[PDB]
Amino acid sequence: TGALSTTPTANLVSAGTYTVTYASIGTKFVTLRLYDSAVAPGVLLASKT
Amino acid sequence: CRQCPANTYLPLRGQAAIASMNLAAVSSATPCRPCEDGTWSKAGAAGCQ
Amino acid sequence: AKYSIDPTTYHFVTHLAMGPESCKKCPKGYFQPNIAGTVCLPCPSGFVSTSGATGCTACSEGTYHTDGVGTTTPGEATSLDTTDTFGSIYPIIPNTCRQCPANTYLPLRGQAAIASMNLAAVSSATPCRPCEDGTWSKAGAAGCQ
Amino acid sequence: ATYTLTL
Repeated sequence: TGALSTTPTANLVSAGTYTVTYASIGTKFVTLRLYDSAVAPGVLLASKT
Repeated sequence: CRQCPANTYLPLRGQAAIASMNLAAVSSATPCRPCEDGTWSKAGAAGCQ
Repeated sequence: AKYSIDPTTYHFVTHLAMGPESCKKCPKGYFQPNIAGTVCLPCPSGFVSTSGATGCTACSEGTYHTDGVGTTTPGEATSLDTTDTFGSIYPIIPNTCRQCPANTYLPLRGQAAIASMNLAAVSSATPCRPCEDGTWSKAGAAGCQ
Repeated sequence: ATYTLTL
């Protein structure tokens, strides 16, 4: 991600391939998770479900 | 030993503040209880009034 | 808003428990034994809950109770279950058991990690023991070999 | 340290 700041940034799926076709019907819990560094595990800053 | 402020109560003895080793993710809390509605407590107390 | 609309109820009435959907279930880390259940009860130190729980389960020997972010599949309350349904009255509290590393051991059950409310002054630690000299422990164990 | 998110 870049800059961020107080203003919200149009991010995530702009022209990406994150679209997933589900199989079972029901309630699914999608989970965004932010990390400081790009190494496993790193530091999880926040996680909105 | 710390007294959590008014409007909670510890009936059981010797429960410590559950900790969190990575704070920026899960914030630590105190193990005293919301003092169920209809009852109040004046700072440290064993049973809500 | 208009004093010409059929009023649902009186004016002092702010909130109502309309239907069974209002009976939301507690997040992980809080148990609700009673039937009234006006406020959910934070599980006490060491004991660990699961979803909407009736009773807190004691954490096993050789384990304490801190966050579980490093570990896989932690039983932490999701942001959905607290912020969206309740708000700020029930924040996310740690809920899982951690194994103390090699060369330390926990004989007793349900001693959680003591916390500190200011970090830069006094650091928090874990309540497992130096494993008396002449003995070792293979990661999480209850008795030093 | 503080991060507001939406999804």
